Amino acid sequence: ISMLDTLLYQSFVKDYMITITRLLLGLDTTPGSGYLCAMKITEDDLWIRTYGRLFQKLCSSSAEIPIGIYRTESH
Amino acid sequence: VEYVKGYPPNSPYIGSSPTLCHLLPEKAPFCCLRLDKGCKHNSFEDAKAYGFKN
Amino acid sequence: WISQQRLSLYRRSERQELS
Repeated sequence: ISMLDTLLYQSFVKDYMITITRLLLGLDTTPGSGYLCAMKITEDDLWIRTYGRLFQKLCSSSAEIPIGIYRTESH
Repeated sequence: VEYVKGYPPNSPYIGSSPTLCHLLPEKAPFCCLRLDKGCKHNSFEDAKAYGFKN
Repeated sequence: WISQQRLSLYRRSERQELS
């Protein structure tokens, strides 16, 4: 719970910060809004190698924008 | 069973955010929510007996 | 249902929610 306590302290400088956080979470969903999804890069998706070229296919075909990536290395 | 998109009728608190959530067509009874004791509707004791896809 | 239902809940004020 203490990890997102920082959210409220950041909200002083940034008024938007609370509203934009809840739109990502999918609580305060307005009509023109988005949501977080998870596209797993399988053996078929290795066709694309870089994150820059992944940005092309997602943006051009289905109008999606990526925030980041979640890796699972063997170690 | 089919699903219908709609805002959930009973919000447990006042200042709550309404959203479309794939609601059930029929409003289910309180007995069918429980797994442990299979009531006169779908007598299943454990969760594996339901046969959950995904 | 889709178009009319979404915009109605967004513009809905606090007094309209409580009613």
